[PDB]
Order: sequence, then structure tokens, then C-alpha cells
Amino acid sequence: TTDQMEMFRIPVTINAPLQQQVFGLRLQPGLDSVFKHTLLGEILNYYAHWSGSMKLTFVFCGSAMATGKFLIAYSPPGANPPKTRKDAMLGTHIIWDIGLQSSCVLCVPWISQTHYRLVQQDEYTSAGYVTCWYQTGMIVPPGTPNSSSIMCFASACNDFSVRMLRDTPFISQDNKLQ
Amino acid sequence: GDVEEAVVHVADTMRSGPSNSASVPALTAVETGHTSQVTPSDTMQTRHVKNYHSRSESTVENFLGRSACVYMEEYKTTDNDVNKKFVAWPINTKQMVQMRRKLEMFTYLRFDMEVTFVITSRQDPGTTLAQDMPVLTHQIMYVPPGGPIPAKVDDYAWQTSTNPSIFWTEGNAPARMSIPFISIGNAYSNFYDGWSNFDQRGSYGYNTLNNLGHIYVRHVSGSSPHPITSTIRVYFKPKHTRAWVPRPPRLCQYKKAFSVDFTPTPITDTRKDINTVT
Amino acid sequence: GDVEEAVVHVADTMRSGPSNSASVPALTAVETGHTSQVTPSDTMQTRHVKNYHSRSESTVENFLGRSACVYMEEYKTTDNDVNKKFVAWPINTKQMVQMRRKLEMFTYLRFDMEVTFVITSRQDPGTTLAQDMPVLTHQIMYVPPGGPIPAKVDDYAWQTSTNPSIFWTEGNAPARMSIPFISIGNAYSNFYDGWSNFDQRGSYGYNTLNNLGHIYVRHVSGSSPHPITSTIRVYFKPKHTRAWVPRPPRLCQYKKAFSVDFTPTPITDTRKDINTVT
Amino acid sequence: SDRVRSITLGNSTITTQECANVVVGYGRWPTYLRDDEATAEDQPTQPDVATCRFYTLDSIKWEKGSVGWWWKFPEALSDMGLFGQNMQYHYLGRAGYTIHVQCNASKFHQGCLLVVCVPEAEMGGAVVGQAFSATAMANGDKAYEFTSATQSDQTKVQTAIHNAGMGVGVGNLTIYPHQWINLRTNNSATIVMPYINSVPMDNMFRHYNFTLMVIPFVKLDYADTASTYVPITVTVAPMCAEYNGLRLAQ
Amino acid sequence: SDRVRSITLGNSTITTQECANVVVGYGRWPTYLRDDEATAEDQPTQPDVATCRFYTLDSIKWEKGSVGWWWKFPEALSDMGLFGQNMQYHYLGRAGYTIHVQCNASKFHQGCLLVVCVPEAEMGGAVVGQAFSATAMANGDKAYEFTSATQSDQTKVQTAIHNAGMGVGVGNLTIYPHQWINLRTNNSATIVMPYINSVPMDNMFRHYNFTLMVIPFVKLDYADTASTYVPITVTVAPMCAEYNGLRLAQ
Amino acid sequence: GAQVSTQKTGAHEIIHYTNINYYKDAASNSANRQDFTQDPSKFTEPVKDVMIKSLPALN
Amino acid sequence: GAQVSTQKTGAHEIIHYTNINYYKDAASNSANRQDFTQDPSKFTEPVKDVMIKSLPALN
Ligand SMILES: CN1CCN(Cc2ccc(NCc3ccc(C(F)(F)F)cc3)cc2)CC1
Ligand SMILES: CN1CCN(Cc2ccc(NCc3ccc(C(F)(F)F)cc3)cc2)CC1
Ligand SMILES: CCCCCCCCCCCCCC(=O)O
Ligand SMILES: CCCCCCCCCCCCCC(=O)O
Repeated sequence: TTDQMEMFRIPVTINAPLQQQVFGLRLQPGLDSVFKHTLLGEILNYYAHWSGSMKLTFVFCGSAMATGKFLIAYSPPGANPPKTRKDAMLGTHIIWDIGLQSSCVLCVPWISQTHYRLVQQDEYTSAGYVTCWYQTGMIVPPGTPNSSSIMCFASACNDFSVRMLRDTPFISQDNKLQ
Repeated sequence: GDVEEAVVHVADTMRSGPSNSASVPALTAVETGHTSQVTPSDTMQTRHVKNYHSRSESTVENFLGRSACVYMEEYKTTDNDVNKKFVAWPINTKQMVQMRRKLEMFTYLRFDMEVTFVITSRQDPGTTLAQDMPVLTHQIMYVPPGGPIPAKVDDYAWQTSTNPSIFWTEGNAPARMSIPFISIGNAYSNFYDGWSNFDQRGSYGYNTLNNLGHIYVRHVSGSSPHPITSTIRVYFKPKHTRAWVPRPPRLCQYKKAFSVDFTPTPITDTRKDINTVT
Repeated sequence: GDVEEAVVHVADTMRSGPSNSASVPALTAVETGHTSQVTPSDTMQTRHVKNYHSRSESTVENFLGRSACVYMEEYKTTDNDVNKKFVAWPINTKQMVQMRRKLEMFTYLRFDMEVTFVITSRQDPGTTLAQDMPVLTHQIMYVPPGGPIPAKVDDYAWQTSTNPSIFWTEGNAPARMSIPFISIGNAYSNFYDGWSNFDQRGSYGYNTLNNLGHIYVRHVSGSSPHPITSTIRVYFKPKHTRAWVPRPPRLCQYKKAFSVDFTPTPITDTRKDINTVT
Repeated sequence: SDRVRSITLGNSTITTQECANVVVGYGRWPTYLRDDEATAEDQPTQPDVATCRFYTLDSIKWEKGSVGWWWKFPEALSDMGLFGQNMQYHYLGRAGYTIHVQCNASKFHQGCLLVVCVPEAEMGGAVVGQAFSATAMANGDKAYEFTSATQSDQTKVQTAIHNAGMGVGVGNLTIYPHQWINLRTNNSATIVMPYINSVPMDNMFRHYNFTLMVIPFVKLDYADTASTYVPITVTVAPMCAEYNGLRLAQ
Repeated sequence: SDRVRSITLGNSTITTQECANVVVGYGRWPTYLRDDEATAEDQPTQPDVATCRFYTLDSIKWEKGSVGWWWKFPEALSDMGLFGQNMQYHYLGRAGYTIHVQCNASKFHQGCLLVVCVPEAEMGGAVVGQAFSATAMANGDKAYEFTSATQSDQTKVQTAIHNAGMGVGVGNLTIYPHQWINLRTNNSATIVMPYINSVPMDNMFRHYNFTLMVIPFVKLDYADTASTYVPITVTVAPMCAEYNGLRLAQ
Repeated sequence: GAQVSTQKTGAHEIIHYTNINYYKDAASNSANRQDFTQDPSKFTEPVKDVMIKSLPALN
Repeated sequence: GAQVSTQKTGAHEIIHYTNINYYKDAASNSANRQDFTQDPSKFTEPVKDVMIKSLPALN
């Protein structure tokens, strides 16, 4: 990414190979680079334990005449992440239809063997994966751009909580400031 | 009656079954600036769960209710340079990065303060170290703005008649003390987007509102035949805290103690591609 | 009312006389997995005895309610090696055999903790020992998992703003402190028969569930002209204890701090023959 | 607005912002078998949220020359999730279905599709008086294509579209439960099919309960656009499924 | 007579005419998870009679020189019936078990077996300070044999019988739930084990809930008979099983 | 002039402590970290017209 | 807010002590080593059917 602002946009195209992957990421709100510096990850980085559900909101920022459908699925922890839409659809997922309402939400339920999870997540306290796939594809009429973008928003539900106040590792100094 | 007798768990999860209706909680519009209030019960079947988790440890009082070092300096009992035998620190909370960032998450703060002082001494190296010295004693002086400032260790200003002071002897517990809310305004300001002069000139930023005074420290009367060096650490612990207007945490490393100057930094780290998850 | 006013002796022995009947308490069948509940009154004539003995001292609370050392390490005030001037210990209860065996008699435990620190200092031998040093001071830092770790004695991480710390001066009482139940699960696990990865690979055993953090110790600012060595001992004392699923005490000597590995050992000692009683 | 619909089964949800009403079989909602109609004696299993959830089959392409496609159930879902395993391990089965078909296009496209569920869609062979295997009409989740011209190969079914492979007028399929996907005003069709059979329960590997058919009555058309085809996706969700007669799998 | 017992789970039944009493864990009967102790939010599946039924593992031979055997659960049942499939397709699981061991011999045979369930039976390697794979202690339904002499191969667990591979006296295993099979008066042992763990639910592929051990304390003996060995068979039946967290299988 | 109040403990497992003030300045009192009231509406729902989650956000 | 309770003593030979809690966390309280309840049935009689000591174990 030669341009930093490009990090916030997920590319999309018109003639996509059927059932292609849009994006994939690990669900480590306090450790993964994706969620590390977000408004939520920053708060979690001051703590050691966390629990509760999370919200992921996606907004389509294409043309008004564009249309399409997308499948967004959450895969609980396992030995292998999904590789295809058939594998992905077995877990929790929602079918998103783009229309007048430009945004859809995907509540990631709290499914875990322990009441709490470590911010410095490991194999024992893994949380799973989240992926998005083309459901029908994007179709546009004549005289419109051939590409579009999507944005994602992250926030915590009303059952979220944290514990064990600790010092964040993102900030450090070598000499006294003057 | 010689006694006066003076908890809020997170929300529970309600059971939800299959649904098929025109109501669509999932779809919303972020353009309104409104954060969706959906819950997992609104998009999938869920069991009834009684949740006893509480957000007690996430309150601002507990978050800021921890003592943190804000300054350290060294001073010698005896030396040729007069300025090197005592310390003079203008009070400010921007010196140390951890506490600076913790405080800078809010625009305005209002709290009482609890100050603790940790003092340690060590004998400087030399060719001849054999000596006997009784226990040392230290004096901490606080000078509100505009008061007289000592120019040497044995200055007359050290005879405080109105300025509060603490005398401490090595080997005992660290000194501790309380300070009320002493701001001329209704709340402390971590940021100030303005100038000092009315014609938009002069000093700029939070440096304009820093008028808390000074702190001075010295050895009361200790003067060893050989030099001895002492170090003092100051710890602040807000109490009875209130905060307003939260702001995003800082991302770039600090570079100045009285300015917001910074160097551009990448948003976050990179990975092989958008699909890499391993 | 400004006050609130808030014992079980062992069983007695009942008098028994001669008997001749079809009831046979003596004969039973161990194949059922049932331990016989017979008493001496059921197999011989006995007098009436009132017994006042109590099992107060055998409760788990009292059995585990004793402070026991769990770790010691040495660090020097000054030396060429940076790593030798401070300590860094990952918290675990498997280091010392007595407490390890005492805890390992149960599968799951749930208790509060009381931690006490004993610190002593001594001057290292050398060709020149004459020096004068004031009293030393020590800092104990606790870093929950994932927090920053200092890399040297004078690192910035020692400016704790959220990490709890204790400053202690030699000559006073040992430092003491309390810790609540801080396990992510519902109870501590002394044993874990499982793997880390979902495909049955990686780390195996109780090492997988040890994520309690680290403890760091240093001399605050002491730096003597000649080396001085200090030792710290950590003592744990469970409080408000609860235990489940007792298991047989260990028989083989421990050999690893993070494994159950052992060497085969004889069941017990021998004697001349089955009839020898002298 | 009544043009937005949301369906939640198990741990999956379907949301459509552009849809028509929902057709419910013959006016009967799926339900469990009653005590006074059952014949088997041993307790039935009721895998609840594990089998009753949406399962998206593979997607197809809609070109200007497409003629139609069909799927046979539950052979289509025979190897999907725990539903397939439970089918394999049991002798008798019973479940209703919810069928959702997705197809979206811009306002400058035109076309009309017919979505219909045909119970007991018996089909005849291309060469009259010549048998076909169980591969020319069902091979898992893959879709089978109709043909404009008369079929000639003896090893597969007669795919004449205008006869629908059943010897009946294609235009008379409206009698069965159905819906239309008109690109002017619609993007999806939803049909709820109850369990229809002559016996309380039946083996799902031997008997095809019903067949799903998609026929373009008005061919797709467009002009001066970069989009060359309109994908179609099908999603199905068993409802009130219960199985009986545990045997060795297969 | 109290010497006859009958157990009926699902579509299977166990009848014994020669048995002792039944031991119930620590006095707790298996039960479903309560609402005020659960942590996961989504509805749990309750495959009832499909997973809760007796499953007979392979049989072993008892010779004059046998030393003992052990099995680890639920890895033993990992590939059995629908229980294995449901384990594979879910992230979290929870279930109690009923263990039945069969061993019969004439009135002229002599021997004593100890049947015990050891929760969290962590084992150490033969060569101290050398790791072992997940194949020297569990490979499905096959039984693993103890050894009279000290184990020497570094790739497998220490099989010293008198230490039981746990560094403890073999004679002190009586503390755990157990029963004895004495050929004089017994032919089978029955143990009901509730769910024991430090968390409400756990993954069954990563964690071994408990281990089953059979040790001959008194070696088998006989004289002048045509029977050369006494087979032993083990039967297990999950109880009140419920799973959560549907993901792709494996 | 002694206050009696409950102390933090578990969910369902004499949980009282006494406090007395010795100084004449309220700034000398101990931290009042026993308050657990909160309201995220000011930041999550700053809109003028109330919006229902079930109904469409717009029209 | 002071608790008064008896202290350990002999069998038949002012046996009261007062306790007050100073901290707001229950983890700071002293050990509650005055509980003496116990029940060995869970480990000694884990059988399903109750067996009487007087009657024969089997038949
Ligand atoms: C930039 N930050 C604005 C808010 N301000 C809060 C604050 C106000 C006063 C103090 N006083 C500390 C103190 C100094 C000297 C003594 C003396 F020893 F003289 F009595 C006692 C307390 C601290 C912080 C912080 C800066
Ligand atoms: C293997 N054993 C599992 C149970 N675990 C119990 C346990 C939990 C926490 C502690 N914390 C000790 C402690 C460390 C640091 C401080 C600090 F000084 F940082 F405040 C205070 C207390 C001990 C035991 C033991 C291991
Ligand atoms: C400067 C105050 C010193 C207080 C000394 C401890 C309390 C002694 C009195 C007993 C408590 C009663 C207090 C009250 O009446 O509210
Ligand atoms: C932080 C608590 C300090 C308590 C000081 C000692 C007790 C003084 C008050 C006298 C006892 C009465 C207590 C009560 O009302 O329950």
C-alpha cells in the first residue's frame, strides 16, 4: 500500500469468478494487526482478559445503480480455516443483500470454553476466523465504474467486558522528554 | 445510631427461536452516525444465559486510580557547581509517556491528587571511600506561582513560613500527601487549541495553561567529606475523578514535552495479502 | 446493634454386649467398590466412651493454609552483565517440591492468594571492602501476560502506570499483599491431559494452561562502588480454599519443572520375610 | 415497507431488501409427525439447529442462451453438513424445506424466471423403451440443464424444455407452488414446502420427494454493459426434520 | 435377587445375571448444563437416542502373562457412529458416560481385575526430557498395554505397571471411582461417570476427559482345561450429550 | 460516625467493612471506586429522532 | 460492623474475639478456618443401591 488511506477499502469488481473470496482475517481483537490500532483494540490493549460478543458492520460505497449479494461467515476455532464458500457456509453466517439500506451487521456470538479470553491470544484461547464470499456477484449498468469498495466497522456489544488492568506495549521512550 | 449502612451485572441473553417476518434488525444505515444496537439474539437462535460479569474494573476511577511516576532527577550532597546540589522542577504531566498517554484519552479532567515521593541515595565512586555519615534528611518545598525561588542550597527561601514543606529521614516509609483540585478553571485541560495573546500570537498549545508552580528538593544539612548522590521519584495518583469528551488514543511516538509535534506513522502493520489468515 | 454474634466432635462408642444372630456385619464384598462402615462395637464387646476429639486441624483450609517458599533468585547491584542485575520469573507453582506435592493431591483448586517477600543483602568478597552505603531500596513489578517486559535495570518499563508495584526499604517488615482468584476458568488445574493444537500436536500437559505472567525485581537506584548481592524469596499462602477430585500422592521424585516425567521406583522397602516382625 | 424480508433458521440468516411475498406450499406450514399418524415405534431423533439451517448449493451462470435447470431433493443435500450424515445413518426420514433463490441485476436488464417445486417429478428417457441410470437426473449438488432441441442420446433423460421432461405443457406448471423472478421488480423467490408423500415417512436415498425447476420464460437481454452474465444462487433449509431407524452408514 | 441388572439406553440393552452393585461417579448423576452456568450463547444441539446408546469397542485377550491395558476417552469413541460425526462437526462438547466391562470364566478359574476411571490421567515419557506424539497414548479404539519392565524406547510412554505411568503407587488408585471383577463372584463391572472438568464445556479432540484402566492384581490361573484365554470386552454409552459451535468437519 | 458497606465478592459463592474519616478535608478521603453507573447513549445514539432497531433505518 | 464469635478451646475446662474488616475487597479478609463440616459418603458409599451393614452384601 503506497497510499495509507487505501488500507480502509476492500476492492470489488464486476465479472468475479463465481464464489470467490473477498477477504479473510483472524478474530484476535487485541493481537491481530487488523484490530490492533482500532478504537476497540486500543482499549483492550490496556487489559489482559476480555469476554463478550462483537459487532462487524459492512457498508457498500458503490454506485446507486450497482447491486449484489455477499455471504459473511464466522467460523469457530478449528484445525483448519475454510478454503471455499461451501466450507464457510457451514458456520454462522448471514446473507447480505445490497439495496436502499447500505449497511448490514454480523453479530459474532461469544462461543468459548472459558468465561474469559486472553488479550495476548494463543492456540489454547483461539477464537476463529471471519471471511466474506461472493454470493451472486456485482452487476452494473452501462456508464458506471467497473470497481467499488466496502468498509468495515468494529464495536462491542452490551455484554462485553474487560479485566486485569495492564500497561500497553504500543508506546515507549528511550530518554526523558524535554 | 453510631453507624450508617450505605452489583450491576452486564445484560443477559434471552432465548430466541426461528423467525420469518418483515422486521429486519440486521440492516441499518451508518450514515446517520448511529451505532447499531443489535444483539446475537436478533440474528440467530440462542439459549437463555444468566451472565454475572461486571464492568467494575473498567470505570474511569479505577482506570486512572493507579500511582505512576512523573519525574526523576539527581542531586549531590556536595559539589563545586551550586546548581547541581538541588532540583527545581516545573510541575507538568507531559514528561513521561505512559501517564501522558493515559491522561490524554480525555479532553477535560477534574480530580484530587495524591503525591508520593521515593528517595534513594548512593555513594559516588572514588579513590577513597572510607567514611562514616549519620542518616541523611531531605526537604521538599512547593512554591506556588509568583513566590520566591531559592538560588542556592543554603538560601534564605528555605525557611518556609507559608509554603508547605515536608522533612523526611532515610529509612522510613515514603512521604505521602494529598492535594485538592487547584485549577482556576472548572476542569483541567489536556489540550488547548489557542494562543496566548489576543491577536493570535505568542505561545501556542497546552503550554499556555501550565501555571502549577515548582518543586524544590535539597539535603537539609548533610555535607559529606566525599560526594553522595540522591535520586527522587514523584508519583501521581488521581482520586475522585471525572472526565469529559473522550478522544482517540495517540498513535505516533511523543517527541516534545510541551508540544504535539510528531512524525507521520503507518496506520498499522502489513500482511502478505487480504486473504492470508495463517 | 453495632455487633453481630456469629464443635463437631468425632463419633462416640456405644456399649455392646454378647450377640448371636443371623446378622453378620463383619462379612461384606469389596467388589462393589464400597468401603465397609463397620465399627469396633459391631465385632466385640465395648464400653461406652464419650470422645471429644475433633478433626479441626485436618480441614483443607488449614492443611493448605501455610506459607511456603516457591522461588528464590539472586541479583547484583552492579555488574558487567546487564541480565545479572535483575530477575525475571514466570509465575508457576511447580518449582519447589514440597509445595508442588502438597498442591498436587487435588485435581482442581480455587482460592485467594497471599504473597510475602523476604529480601536480604550481603557484600561480595573482594580485595577492598571499605565503603559506606545508605540503606538500599527494592522494587517488585508484576506484569500480566502480554505487557511490556524491561530489558535492563534502567529501562523505561519500570515507570509503572497500570502494573502494580511495591517499593520496599531494607530494615522494615517483609512486604505482603493479597491476590484474588485470577483464573480464566472456574478453577485452577494442577493437571491437564491434553494438547495445545486442535489436531493433537504441540505442547502437552499442564504447561499449556500456565499464563499467569511474570515478576521483576531490581534495585531502585543503588549502585555501590563495590558489588552487592541480594536474594529474594517468594512465599504463597492460599486462602478461602476449595478442592475437588483428590488423587493419590506422588511416589517418584520430581525431575522436571514443567513435566510429569519420572523414573520407576519400588513400591516400598523390603524385609527379611513375610513373618518377620522384629 | 413489506418489500423487505428476513428469515432466521439455526445459526444462519437470510436478508432480502427487494422481494415479493412468501408462498407457503398448499397453505400448510411444516410440522412434526403426530402420535396418531405415526407407524414406527422407536423414539425419533430431532437434530434441531444442527440440520435445520440454510445450505447454499453451487452457483450457475445465466447467459442469453440459457434454457433452464433443475435440481432433485434431497439428493442435492445428500452430502451437506450433518444433514447428509444423518440421512446416511438412518433408514427413515421426514422434513419440510424452505427454498430461496437469488438473482439480481441492474435496472437496465430484462428477463423473467419461473421458480416451481414439482412433487413426484417422474421423468421419461430420451429413447422411448430404454432405461437410464441414477446419474442422468441426479449426481449430487450439480445442476442439470434442459435442452432446446429434442434429446437424442439414449443414456440421458429427454430434455425438451417445452415438455419439461414429463410429457406435459410447460406453461401449465403454474398449478404447483411457484413464484416469478422479474428483474423489473424482484430479485429473489421464497417457497415453503411442507412434507408431501403417501406415507408418514420414507427413505431419502431411494425416493425423490420433489424437484426444483428454474426456467427463463423471457430470455435475458442487455446492451452496452461490462457484465456478461447474471449468476443464480439457490439456498435451502430443512425444517422440522426427524429421523428413525439407526443402521450402519451408507 | 439384587444380583441381576438391566440397563436400557437408546435402542440398545445390557443384561447381566451375575454382577455387583453399580457405582455412580462421586454420587452425581449425569445431567444437562444449567442456564446459570453456561457461557456459550447459541442454542445447543441435543442428539438424544442417536448419540446416547451402548457402543462395544474391540475385545482383548487375557493370558497368564497379561499386565494390563488402558483406554483414553472420548478419543476411543472418536470414530464411532453418529457420536464421532457430531464430535467432528462441533467445536464444544459435553457428556457423561456409562462404562460396562464384561469378563466371564468357569468356577474353576481364579483372578482379580481392577476397573478404575482416572480423570486427567497425565502421563510422562519413557526417556525423561523427551517428547512423545499423540500416538503412543491414543490411536482410536485400540488398547494400549502396560509393561512389567521399565520402558526404554524414547518414542512411547513409560509403561511401568507398578507406577501406572503417573509416578504414583498403583495400589492407591482405589481413591478414584472403581470396581473389582473377581471371578469367584463377579463377571462385570458398571461405572457411571458424570462430566468432570474445570470449564462448562470443552473440545473433545484436544482434551482427554478421563482414562479407563484395567489391571490384573491377581494373575489368571487354571489347570487342565481346553480354554486358553479369557476375552475381555468393554462397552460405553454417552449420556446427556449436547454439543455447540457448528464448524466445518475435522 | 462510621460507615458500613458491602465489599466486592463472587456471584453465588461477613462481606462488610467499616470506614471512618480522620481528616477535616474531603480531599483526604479514600478513592470512591464503588460506583458502577454507566450510560453509553450519549455516544452510541446521538441522533435527534429515536430509531427502532426492528424498523428500517430509513423509510 | 464488628463480628463476635467464639474461639477454639478445651472440651470441659471469655472465649470470645472481635473481628473488623478494613478493606473493600473480600480477598483481603483473614482465613475462614472455623468451618468443620464434612461428609465422606461421596467417596466411601458411591454405590447406587443403598447397602445395609447388617445384611449380607450380596443376596
Ligand atoms: C497538565 N496537567 C494539568 C493537571 N495538573 C493536575 C495537578 C495539579 C496539582 C498538582 N500538584 C502536585 C503537588 C506538587 C507539590 C506539592 C507539595 F509538595 F509542594 F506540597 C504537592 C502536590 C499535581 C497535578 C497536572 C498537570
Ligand atoms: C500452577 N498454579 C496454578 C494456580 N496459580 C495460582 C496463583 C495465581 C496467581 C498468583 N499471583 C501471585 C502474585 C504475583 C505477582 C504479584 C504482584 F507483586 F505483581 F502484585 C502478586 C501476586 C499466584 C498463584 C499458581 C500456579
Ligand atoms: C480523629 C478520629 C479518631 C477516631 C478513633 C477511632 C474511633 C473511636 C470511636 C469509635 C468509633 C465511633 C465513631 C463514631 O461515633 O462515628
Ligand atoms: C477503616 C475502618 C477503621 C475502623 C477503626 C476501628 C473501629 C472504630 C469504630 C468502633 C467499632 C464499631 C464498628 C462498627 O460500627 O461496626
